[PDB]
Amino acid sequence: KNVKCFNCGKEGHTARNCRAPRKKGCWKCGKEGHQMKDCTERQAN
DNA sequence: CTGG
Ligand SMILES: [Zn+2]
Ligand SMILES: [Zn+2]
Repeated sequence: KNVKCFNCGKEGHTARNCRAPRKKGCWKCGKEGHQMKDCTERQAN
């Protein structure tokens, strides 16, 4: 879809789809033990 | 925009 992947960089898909290795922690937030949104990725408030 |  002409989108660069969060942790792989290659386009035509998204992080999870990319064959390359996945990020251990949250992509947007970094932390570990959850998805991307669940963690303080963007001031949950 | 896209999400594990
Ligand atoms: Zn990728
Ligand atoms: Zn996080």
